Amino acid sequence: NPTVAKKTVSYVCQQGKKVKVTYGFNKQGLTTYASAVINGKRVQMPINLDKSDNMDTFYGKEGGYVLSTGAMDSKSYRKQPIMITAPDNQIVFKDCSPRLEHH
Ligand code: NA
Repeated sequence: NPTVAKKTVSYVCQQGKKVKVTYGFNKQGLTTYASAVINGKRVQMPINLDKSDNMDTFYGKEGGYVLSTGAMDSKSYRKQPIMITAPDNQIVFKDCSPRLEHH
């Protein structure tokens, strides 16, 4: 198993939507998957190495839910805004930033 740690981020999205996403991480601090409960079911989206590059990271298969964001690693992951697209190509969580909890 290359996943050795997992970390969770809470987001606030447009249209008052909220989503919590758990990311798996390997020993190098890269990510291995994104997971979120979507319509009361957990959806597991492995990192898509066909689509991901130096600028953009994508999780999920073609035909499924896809999380898209910027560069993701153990340094960056809690600062990156995300979006989640449904299998039918509708954006179901839009313009999601990680929540400020600072006093
Ligand atoms: Na993030």
